[PDB]
Amino acid sequence: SVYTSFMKSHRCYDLIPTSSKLVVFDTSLQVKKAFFALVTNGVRAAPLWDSKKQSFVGMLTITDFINILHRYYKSALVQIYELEEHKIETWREVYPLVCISPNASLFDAVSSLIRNKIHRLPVIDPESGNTLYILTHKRILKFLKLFITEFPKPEFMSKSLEELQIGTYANIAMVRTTTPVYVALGIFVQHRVSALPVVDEKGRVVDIYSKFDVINLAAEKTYNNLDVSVTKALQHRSVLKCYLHETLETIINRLVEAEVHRLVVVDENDVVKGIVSLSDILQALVLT
Amino acid sequence: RVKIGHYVLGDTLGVGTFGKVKIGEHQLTGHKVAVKILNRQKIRSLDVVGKIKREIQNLKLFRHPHIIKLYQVISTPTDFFMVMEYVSGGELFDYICKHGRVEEMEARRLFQQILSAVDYCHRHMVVHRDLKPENVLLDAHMNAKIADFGLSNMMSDGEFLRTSCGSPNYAAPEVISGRLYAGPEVDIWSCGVILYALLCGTLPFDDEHVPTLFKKIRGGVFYIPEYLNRSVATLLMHMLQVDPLKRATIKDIREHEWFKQDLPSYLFPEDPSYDIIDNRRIMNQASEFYLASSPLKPHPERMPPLAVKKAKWHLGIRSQSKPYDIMAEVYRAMKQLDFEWKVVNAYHLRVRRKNPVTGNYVKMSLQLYLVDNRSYLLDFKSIDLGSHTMDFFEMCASLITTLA
Amino acid sequence: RPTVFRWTGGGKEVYLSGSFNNWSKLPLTRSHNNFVAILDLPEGEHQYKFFVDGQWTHDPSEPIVTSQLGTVNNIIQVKKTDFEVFDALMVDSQEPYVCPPILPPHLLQVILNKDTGISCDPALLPEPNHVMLNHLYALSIKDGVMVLSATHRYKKKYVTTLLYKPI
Ligand SMILES: Cc1ccc(Oc2nc3cc(-c4ccc5c(ccn5C)c4)c(Cl)cc3[nH]2)cc1C(=O)O
Ligand SMILES: Nc1ncnc2c1ncn2[C@@H]1O[C@H](COP(=O)(O)O)[C@@H](O)[C@H]1O
Ligand SMILES: Nc1ncnc2c1ncn2[C@@H]1O[C@H](COP(=O)(O)O)[C@@H](O)[C@H]1O
Ligand SMILES: Nc1ncnc2c1ncn2[C@@H]1O[C@H](COP(=O)(O)O)[C@@H](O)[C@H]1O
Repeated sequence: SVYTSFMKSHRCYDLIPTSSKLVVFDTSLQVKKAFFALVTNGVRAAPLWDSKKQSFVGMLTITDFINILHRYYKSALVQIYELEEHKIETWREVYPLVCISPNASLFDAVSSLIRNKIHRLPVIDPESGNTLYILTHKRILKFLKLFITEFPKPEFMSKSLEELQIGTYANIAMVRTTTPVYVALGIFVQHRVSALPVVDEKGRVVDIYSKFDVINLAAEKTYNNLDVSVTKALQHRSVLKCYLHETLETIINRLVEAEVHRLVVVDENDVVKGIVSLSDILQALVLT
Repeated sequence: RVKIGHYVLGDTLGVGTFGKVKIGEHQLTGHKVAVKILNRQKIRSLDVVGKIKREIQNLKLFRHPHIIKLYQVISTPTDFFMVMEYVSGGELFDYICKHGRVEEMEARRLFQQILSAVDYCHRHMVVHRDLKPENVLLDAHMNAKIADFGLSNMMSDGEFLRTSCGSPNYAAPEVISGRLYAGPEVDIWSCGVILYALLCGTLPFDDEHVPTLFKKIRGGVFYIPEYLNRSVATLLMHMLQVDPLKRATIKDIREHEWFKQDLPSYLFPEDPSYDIIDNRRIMNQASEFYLASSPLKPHPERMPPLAVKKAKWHLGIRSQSKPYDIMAEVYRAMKQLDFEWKVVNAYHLRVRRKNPVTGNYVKMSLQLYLVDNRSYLLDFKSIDLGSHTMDFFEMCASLITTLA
Repeated sequence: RPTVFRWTGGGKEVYLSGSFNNWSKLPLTRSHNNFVAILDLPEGEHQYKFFVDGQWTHDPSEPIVTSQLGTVNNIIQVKKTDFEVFDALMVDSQEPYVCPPILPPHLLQVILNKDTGISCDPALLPEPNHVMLNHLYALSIKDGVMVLSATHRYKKKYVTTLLYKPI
């Protein structure tokens, strides 16, 4: 209702922080160095600059690090030569830029994120050609959270999750507690989801394995051994969930406080029942 | 009698750094104003014709309760009459002389009012470099009124100031040494001694011998009387710190307990009484959402160490050879890259290259500095279809590569 | 449309005569050393002359004219652009191949060398000093790749970009 008209008013500029850091990779840069630079700069993803044609060509995310590993990984006895040798330019051959103006509406941002099925949108100034910031779903929802008392209460916020039918509740991609990392990466490529609930033999979620937990392989340099279990990979940091009867507002508050991208919808115990993601919430607050 | 636009001019109130200031009185009502007189010929004789234009364009847009308001400026074939607010209280300097010192209950209030005026200037990119009790005026209700800018100047992004100006006292150590300075930290230094003069009745750095006076300033050693409490003493030492990086800022002063007590809430932008508008207050009170903190719950997207030692960034490039050799080296380096450039100084080049792909011109500024003793540093600065920031980086990269 | 007539020379009593007074003597007001009078004159040229202590005289630092009889009086040209402040300031106002100040300490404050506390978004940075903007900071070259960085401003925001560029 009023949330839609809200996002049609404010520009993307209103989300850009006062002082931020933006890492940029040239396309002729070695792909292994870039992945290491994401770790050393604390950045999750970087725009790609093609020096020859003088224009931004796309983004390099952790999803690319997953695609590379899964495509070329023979064994822990042999190194991944291509990961060691490929350039960002050359790998983009084996495997169109979507961006948005800072003067564009916040509604156009959410739409663009969904239409193209992306998670991080480059905010590029059409005046200078410079890249300013990378929009995400977390940034957008946390922004709207700052105005839920200024643009007071639509009716659906008080409705339960089961009533609103928000999220996926069929064919949930999960991994076992002993699932090899290589297998987990294969599920990431096949199903194109951002995280995988890790379950035990009983059927309860003991942990969660996000795409973000993959760069840790690049950080600890343990990427040449993808035979280890998914539990072993999550040892370095060793689960947010919700219910079907909880209101949408409670769920939104849960997400923005934890600053995570999704919640696991559980039953009476710890066994899954579905997944409510940030992309599911932003979609429901746009198709109204 | 002498009339200038319904106003009768009178006795000289005094002569500022630039111009003669005499009181004016309304022919019909007796309303008093102060009229600064600027001689157009003396303006054009110097290269300050464009400097006056800037000050007028900035002083006309100012509206602070503790800055002398400019009502209007009258233009004549020979002189400029700047009619501005008149205050009958006189200088603050004469106030500190009438009384012995100033009670800290009143001294604090005057200091709060002054610094409020200074902050307003700094937020409007203006630095008043001649801060002194003689330049702080009083009205009938004991309110500070900053005046006589003259030596003031603007602050550009990526630009330092050169001019050594102001009284021998009240002047920051960097100013008397003729070094480049940012601007704001200089005014803080003047406010430090002003507070000292306000509380003690004397000057922290004073000597009949001018060279010895500069020695004391660069030394940054001054006497702190015992009647000055522990709290206010720590504030003075912070404001008068010799090293401008260790020197306090207005935000630092605003957080000091001696400054916060009995502080009116109408004086500062983010105080409760100061204030689309509602939208900014929501965004401003979300500091962690727009700005980073400084060394709880680790952020979910915090990267682990790669543990290898973190690399350290440095300013531009360096050298240890002769200054002439460096300039001779960077000159032959621009030949191989076809750079067009004008010389502003023996160590300041304004180069420019034409982008062969987009057609746009890419220009930047070069400046050689002096570090330590036997060290040098070449500074790279950008100047305002592809991307300008990328153009600047790619232009710098080519020059750095083909430079030893 | 005021016009200032100021006498800087000495004297006990100074009068002003011109075409406006039909060459009659107008008493001037004295300050300390200044004898001045502000009149309302239209656009064009005006001939004037002073009268000091019983003797006709003119200002040497002013345009003069001879009326073919030896009489010498000053000349002032009241223009239309004399009554607007900015119009008055306006009228009052390469590619060579060639042929050191101390480094300001502010530029030594590298914004990428300071931690931000593990509580906020890793992309966030402290608000930069306005004087360090547009300046280039770099890393030491390792394995053929140069990394450049600078903090630029867009509107009221600040972006610190990093460019990994292999050479
Ligand atoms: C320091 C300085 C500043 C400005 C300057 O140029 C002018 N001085 C002026 C004085 C007056 C003036 C003279 C006498 C006056 C008044 C009102 C009542 N009396 C009795 C104003 C005027 Cl109308 C215009 C002026 N322009 C000259 C000097 C200087 O070098 O002395
Ligand atoms: N703005 C964008 N423009 C073009 N491609 C993108 C963009 N964002 C993401 N991608 C691609 O989508 C992949 C998945 O990343 P993510 O969208 O973060 O899940 C990336 O590795 C890119 O190949
Ligand atoms: N583990 C999962 N299994 C199945 N679907 C999922 C899973 N995680 C997220 N989704 C769905 O994938 C879509 C995009 O979510 P995300 O990749 O988190 O932006 C949404 O419809 C989610 O409900
Ligand atoms: N529902 C959840 N429960 C526990 N941890 C989570 C959850 N969602 C994301 N994370 C963690 O949050 C971090 C960022 O992941 P993401 O939210 O996908 O950006 C990773 O360490 C994830 O394992």
